Amino acid sequence: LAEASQAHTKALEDAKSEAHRVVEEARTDAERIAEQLEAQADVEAERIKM
Amino acid sequence: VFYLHSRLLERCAKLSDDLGGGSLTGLPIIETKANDISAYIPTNVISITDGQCFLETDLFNQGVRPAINVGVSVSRVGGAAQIKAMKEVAGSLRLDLSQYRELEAFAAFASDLDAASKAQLERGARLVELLKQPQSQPMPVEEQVVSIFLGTGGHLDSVPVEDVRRFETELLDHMRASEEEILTEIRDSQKLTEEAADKLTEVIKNFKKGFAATGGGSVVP
Amino acid sequence: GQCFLETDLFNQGVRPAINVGVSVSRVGGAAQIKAMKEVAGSLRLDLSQYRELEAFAAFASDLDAASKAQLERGARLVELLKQPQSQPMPVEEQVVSIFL
Amino acid sequence: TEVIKNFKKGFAAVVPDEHVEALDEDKLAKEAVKVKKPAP
Amino acid sequence: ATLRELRGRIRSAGSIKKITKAQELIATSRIARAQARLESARPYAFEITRMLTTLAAEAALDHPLLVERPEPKRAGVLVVSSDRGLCGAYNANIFRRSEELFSLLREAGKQPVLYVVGRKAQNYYSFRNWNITESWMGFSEQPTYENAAEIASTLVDAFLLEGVDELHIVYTEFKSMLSQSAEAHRIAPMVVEYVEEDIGPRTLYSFEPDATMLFESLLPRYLTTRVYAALLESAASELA
Amino acid sequence: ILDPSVVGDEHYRVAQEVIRILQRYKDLQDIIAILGIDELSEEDKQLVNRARRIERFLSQNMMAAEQFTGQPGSTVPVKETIEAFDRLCKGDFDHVPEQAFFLIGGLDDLAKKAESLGAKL
Amino acid sequence: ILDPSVVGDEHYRVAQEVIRILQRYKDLQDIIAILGIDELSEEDKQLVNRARRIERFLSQNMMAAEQFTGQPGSTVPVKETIEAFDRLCKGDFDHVPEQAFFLIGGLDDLAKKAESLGAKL
Amino acid sequence: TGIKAIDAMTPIGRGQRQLIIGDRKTGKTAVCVDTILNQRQNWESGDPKK
Amino acid sequence: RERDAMVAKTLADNKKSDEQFAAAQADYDEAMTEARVQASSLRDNARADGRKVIEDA
Amino acid sequence: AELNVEIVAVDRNIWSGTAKFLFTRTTVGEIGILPRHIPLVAQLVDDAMVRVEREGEKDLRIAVDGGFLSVTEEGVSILAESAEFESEIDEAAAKQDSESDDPRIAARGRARLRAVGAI
Ligand SMILES: Nc1ncnc2c1ncn2[C@@H]1O[C@H](COP(=O)(O)OP(=O)(O)OP(=O)(O)O)[C@@H](O)[C@H]1O
Ligand SMILES: [Mg+2]
Repeated sequence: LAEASQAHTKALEDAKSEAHRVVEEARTDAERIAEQLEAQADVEAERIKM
Repeated sequence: VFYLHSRLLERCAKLSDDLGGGSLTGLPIIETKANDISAYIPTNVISITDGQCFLETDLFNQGVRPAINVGVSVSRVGGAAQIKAMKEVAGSLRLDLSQYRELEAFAAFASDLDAASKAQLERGARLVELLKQPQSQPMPVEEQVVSIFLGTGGHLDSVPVEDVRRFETELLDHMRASEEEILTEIRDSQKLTEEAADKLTEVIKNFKKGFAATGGGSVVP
Repeated sequence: GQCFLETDLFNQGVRPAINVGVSVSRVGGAAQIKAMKEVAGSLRLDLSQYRELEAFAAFASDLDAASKAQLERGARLVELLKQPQSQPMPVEEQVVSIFL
Repeated sequence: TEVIKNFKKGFAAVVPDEHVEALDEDKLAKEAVKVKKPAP
Repeated sequence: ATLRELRGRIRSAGSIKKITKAQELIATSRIARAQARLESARPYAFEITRMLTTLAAEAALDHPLLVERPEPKRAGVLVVSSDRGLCGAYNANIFRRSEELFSLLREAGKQPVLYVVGRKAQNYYSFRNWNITESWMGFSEQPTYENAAEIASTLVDAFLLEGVDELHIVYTEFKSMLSQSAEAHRIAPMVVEYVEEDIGPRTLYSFEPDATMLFESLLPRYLTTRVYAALLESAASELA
Repeated sequence: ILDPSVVGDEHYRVAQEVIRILQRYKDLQDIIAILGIDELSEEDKQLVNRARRIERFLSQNMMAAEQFTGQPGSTVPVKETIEAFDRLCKGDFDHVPEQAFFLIGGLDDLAKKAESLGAKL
Repeated sequence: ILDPSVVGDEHYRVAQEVIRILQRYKDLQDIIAILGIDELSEEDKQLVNRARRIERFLSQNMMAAEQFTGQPGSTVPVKETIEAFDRLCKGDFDHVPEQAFFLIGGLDDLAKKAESLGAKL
Repeated sequence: TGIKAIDAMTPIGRGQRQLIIGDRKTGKTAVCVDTILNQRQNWESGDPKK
Repeated sequence: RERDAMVAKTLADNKKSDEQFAAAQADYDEAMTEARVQASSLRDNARADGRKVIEDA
Repeated sequence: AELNVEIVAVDRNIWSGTAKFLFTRTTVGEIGILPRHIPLVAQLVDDAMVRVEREGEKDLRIAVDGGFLSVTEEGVSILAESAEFESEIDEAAAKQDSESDDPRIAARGRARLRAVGAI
């Protein structure tokens, strides 16, 4: 019982940390996509200008 | 009239290196009526050309777009007009699609099917969802290689068949943003080496653990 | 318009052999009295839908209550429109029949 | 409507043989408790 | 317009051919499974049969289910049919055998009483204006022993009583996978046949509490395991 | 102009789903006519009920056909049509009979005629 | 000209026997594919193995493949072909693995390809 | 052609004649216009061999 | 009585220990699917408002 | 030597092996079968349990429902409308079902309870 009680919170904090890591990677490639998309926006704008 | 069309289509040639090496690739278009490919002008131009892509209305209505009938569509040039990567990832595709088309009568009796039969049925459904494509959105050859690697490599068996399309898109999007080196290797080397296959597989695994299906569940094996 | 008569419907006992599905009159209610225009309002569409429904449910094992009710009403309406040769009916008696 | 309904009350609106002969009684199988004690 | 019509007919016939071939292969798989069930249910039937004959060796054979009732007035026939209808002359053969049995019963002053298992028997008998005492549906393809227990309980309760003098079952016997034969069986009252001696100086059996009570408590279990075996043979025959 | 760039994403999605359902129904019609509907799957029976309700809901009592059915005409905005056929394809009216879909207008007419036949939605 | 009046009686008999076995195998192929080889009978399993062996021995090392493999092309006399397929249909090669029948000549090539695979007779 | 179905199942070479055959409103013009649009990156390379 | 209490405490300990053991992976998958849904709502809000940026430009 | 136990349900061979001792409960009281024993036939009680005791393992415990017992020269043979091992009985539903009013299901519950060690 003692070892299961400690392993519960161990797995809990491990999941917390790894999930924070994954959502951080998501919030990274999110702004990556935002960059790419605004770039495409301005190139389409200049295309229509020409 | 057969002369009228063959005289025109026999000028689409692939010249020698002694003549410059130029080439002219012909894409004629024929409108059949009620899918009567046995009419006169369809017969002529089918006899003249090197291969045929048969587009059908029934397939178009079923959501299969482009509505190409991969069963009767042929190319007499064949793998000689493919890069090694596409030549090897798409060889495991025709037989799978044929097995799916011959098993899709048992789509409602997967309980009574052998394990291999049900596996072929599900892989074929995923592959049919893989060959769909929006209009006015063509893909470069390395992205098609990665998509067909997803399909034939088993990396779509964990994804619900109603999500495959999205998954594919998103994965390519990820690889267009994070790992461009894989696509660059496939584009410059025309082949998918073992190192690139390992890199692509681990990228797929990470993306899968990051992917969110529409049914709610995870797509991890 | 057209009153398309068929040999199949003739042999089945439907006489006149009018194919109610494909027969039509492009004047319609303008060529009827008020009583017949009201009682025979959507008779042709009801009978077309009944023929479609019976063709669909020819081999069903259990239908709903509305489908069964429609099949019974359609069978009665079919039996009601049969008529022997050279036996005309006045317009009031036809009104009474289609009201039945 | 009421004339119709009052006429409706005055309106006057078995197993087939199948001619199948009898089964042979020798064909009617009999479930039997096969006693192994002789007392016929 | 006949050419479009003919192409459409070809397409529809191709669809039908595909569906029926799929159904044939599914039926092959399911007949394998049904034979499995039958040969897995055989041993308990064998053992209860030998225990019943051991009991009857030293029993008072006066049980109502074992005595021929004088002046038979009614007979309860249980006709085992299918629910799905893509079989061949399966139900037709069942009904022919049941009609022959009904004629044999009318030739002995007995009014047949009709219990049915399945929807096709219900159709055939309601179209012929029979009054069906009790029907059972939904388990003609995968019958469980609970269905057999219920059916046999209803039949023996109708026997021991509105009341019948004997019970028959018309069902399909499965054999050799190429011949399935409709059969009429008389399941009650059981015929007592004294076969042999077999054992003379044999170690006598002890019975607890006694032979007669055990026998009269085991007979209905024997009848219901017979009905179970009948349902299993009928399911295998229907799949074939 | 049946293009996601012209009519919007939901209009186009609903139209493509209606077309897919009706095509599957047209493919099953011959089987249903020969072998019976009970031979299909449960998915296919569900789709067949939906397809019959959908093909009846595409019909409408037009203004110029009052001379042929005695019934006045109806008008349905495009957004009401989109949402109604979305609900049909999702299965929100699979309990309403096949009638009450036949020669009506929008969803209010559907409710009226469904309750005229003893049902709700 | 596959006729006893032209090819003879033994040729015709062996050809009809091979064709019968192959047709039965093609009949069983759908049951094997959908439901599995395990469900088959034992006479059916024997016939399937014999038919696979025959169907593979129908192949040959062609003279047109010599440019790619270097192995000279085979020219099997018709008598040797009749004898080889008679012995196949009898069963004299029901134990030899399948890969020993691909692209070989007559019977001596078969025996040598088998012995080079740890299987004789 | 940039289309997965064609590029994978019915490949087209440089000198081949491929017939796009179909009834109507099945996507033949769409296939050919996509084949044309896919050559934009080949054009941006400046290589007369590509 | 306290020996009975000891064996009852043993059974309850093992029981709710297995319970908490399973709940560990339960909350683990719960946290991860929460993270997945959060991550997919992210970057898709980004796709949407980026499409809006292109349509307004 | 040992005896041979063969417990066959109505539709499936439940268990079959060799055993050193076989405890059960007839409608005339408890009983224990040993390698040799007079031939006997006896109806097990409504909620019978059957404790088989093997030489090199633990005592298997089987809740039997609808059973009969037949001991012969070869070995024991138990019939059963339904048999459920000790390793598979859910104490929750088994206990909750015991106090039902339906006789058959209550007997099943009491058997499931005896097999797992309680009651
Ligand atoms: N891959 C696709 N995905 C979705 N829709 C498509 C696709 N390809 C074509 N379409 C749709 O099909 C419609 C008609 O297709 P298209 O005009 O290309 O066919 P076509 O062969 O030119 O027929 P026709 O020459 O008779 O007009 C277009 O409105 C287009 O939106
Ligand atoms: Mg066009």
